[PDB]
Amino acid sequence: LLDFQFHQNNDSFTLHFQQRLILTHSKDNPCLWIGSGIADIDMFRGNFSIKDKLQEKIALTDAIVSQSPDGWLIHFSRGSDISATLNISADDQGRLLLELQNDNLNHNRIWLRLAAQPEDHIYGCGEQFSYFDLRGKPFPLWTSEQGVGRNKQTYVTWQADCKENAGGDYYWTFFPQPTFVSTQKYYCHVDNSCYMNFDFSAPEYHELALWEDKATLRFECADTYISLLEKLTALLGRQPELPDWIYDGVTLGIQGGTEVCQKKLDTMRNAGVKVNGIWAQDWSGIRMTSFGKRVMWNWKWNSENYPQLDSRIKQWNQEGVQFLAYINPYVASDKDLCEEAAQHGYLAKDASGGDYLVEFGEFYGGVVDLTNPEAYAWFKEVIKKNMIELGCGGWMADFGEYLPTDTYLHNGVSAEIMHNAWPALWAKCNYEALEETGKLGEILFFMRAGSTGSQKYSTMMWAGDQNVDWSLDDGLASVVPAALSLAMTGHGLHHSDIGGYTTLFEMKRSKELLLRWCDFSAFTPMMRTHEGNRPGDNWQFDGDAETIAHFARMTTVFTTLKPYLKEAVALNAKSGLPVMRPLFLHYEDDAHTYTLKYQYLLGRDILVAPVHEEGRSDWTLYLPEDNWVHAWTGEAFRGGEVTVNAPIGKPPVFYRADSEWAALFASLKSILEH
Ligand SMILES: [Ca+2]
Repeated sequence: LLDFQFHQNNDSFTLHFQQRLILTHSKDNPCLWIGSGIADIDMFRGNFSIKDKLQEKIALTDAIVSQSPDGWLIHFSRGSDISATLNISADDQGRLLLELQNDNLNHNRIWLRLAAQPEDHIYGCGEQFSYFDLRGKPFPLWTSEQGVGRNKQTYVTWQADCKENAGGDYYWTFFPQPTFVSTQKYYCHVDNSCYMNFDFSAPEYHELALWEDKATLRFECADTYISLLEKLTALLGRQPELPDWIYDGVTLGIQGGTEVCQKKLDTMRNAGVKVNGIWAQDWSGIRMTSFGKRVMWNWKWNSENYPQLDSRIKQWNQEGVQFLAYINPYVASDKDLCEEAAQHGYLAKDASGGDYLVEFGEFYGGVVDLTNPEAYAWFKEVIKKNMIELGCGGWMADFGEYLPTDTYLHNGVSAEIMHNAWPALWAKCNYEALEETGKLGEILFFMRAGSTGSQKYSTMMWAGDQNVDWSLDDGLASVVPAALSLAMTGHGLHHSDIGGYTTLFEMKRSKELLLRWCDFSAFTPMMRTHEGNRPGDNWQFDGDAETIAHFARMTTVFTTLKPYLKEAVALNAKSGLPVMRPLFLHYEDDAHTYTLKYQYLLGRDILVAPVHEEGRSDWTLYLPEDNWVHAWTGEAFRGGEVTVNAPIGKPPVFYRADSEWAALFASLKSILEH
């Protein structure tokens, strides 16, 4: 059913869709307000402060129906100079389609309420780092820097705020998305890319605010969450299968040239670490600033830093070791590529008509205009010729979240609209470089920024910048909700920097933190380290023999899991069943599973609850009702809350005794105890 009942007498109605109550509207309780405002934006180098100067907000209490071909058309109004229309219909696959159009452009605000029940939980909205269940809070959806500390009640957040509004808050992300899942077992997806605010705080309704004069929303229902994700991914996209070599060990994050890479590779391999790769973000050079060292933003191998890299890649490849690089969608203004781009009008413009230059702290970057058809093809050629043809097995494809809101773009669309759409456009560029060279399934790139479409075009998500700390909102813990939220928004391939990244204000990565994070990432689809922004302040993967031996232990764990991970990843590609899974995908009747944030299922059969606090010798977690086996002792466990010993190297991990993979999981204890 698509069940729509109007009562013309008092301009009131309801809409059910497959029995779900979606809209209710009366004169005393409207579902639609329109109005106008002026965006008050201060960029803070991507740490956006974005507040409305609200001018009007008007409830449209009058409503008249008429019937169009595909379904119903409601003409909402309030007096004669204030109106909008809502078309209700079903699209080609049977999804409820809502099309809102305000009277005129000057009415650039919309507020739509959807009926809800008090008990409903809400998941998704892209990649969320403080909350997984969203119910109870509002969520602005504006891609930005993710924040350093992210909580106004922690010290580092206060310091970062003092410096460049860089502290952030609970909702800050580089991959927000106007898409969510309800426990009435539907999803809602909004097409628009304007600023939005999705407010899940009221018991009886969700309120969706859009900063635009029009809106399109789509909904679809299903009988299970698994089936709901199959259907969401059919709309948004499915990721490819990962290259077979991802499963063969850890990718070492290393800076300092060819020699330094070779040495550390040998140190780790000789101590029995399983190593599948080298990731070297300084492949293109180093820039010295007052603010510290940086990567040189010109996407061409620097043989003065990385002598004989061309030939050394071949040798590494012949020994089962890929080489991975770094690119982002800006080009340094003092260097070749930005020069070539200005000469062909490949850059975004400013108001004065010049080429837009972004200040990054003692250098500028030009903004490659991905809306310019021929700039897009040119930058794609840069990736082909300077990375793929060089023999790179992959790279970090960084940024996407800081298109400045006063750029002027070739397609003529406001930067206030293109800003949120930038990341998936950047993803597609990368994706098509691979497509056009036959390299899908063979080369792997990974991204932090995302948007609608990243579900198709980004081959892997990375959780971006965590602090080198144990905080909930920006530490090790914050990665879990990030993976689970994305899972619920149709992206099922997710990893993090082993040890975290952000080293500021006296934060330093300890040995303990590196090792705990190693334990976590051994139970995700990819292991990759990062030196951090200040390398010498942090404990590194080769810091001492015990550390090296720990990596040997845990990369053995990870490589043993290979064929199980590979099946999960095939299932992700085939039907949107994500690799890190909220517990309620398989335990739908267990109420306590809907509010978990910091544990997940890896595939169907492994439960993981990573230790996310300093100084722990045990850990408390939840097991749903099943026959569970603790991975390191073989101890049998039933459902319920449990506390287990959890020294480093023996993370809280449990497997299903009835699993067809059970013999592989029992081999972890067996292998490590001989
Ligand atoms: Ca952060």
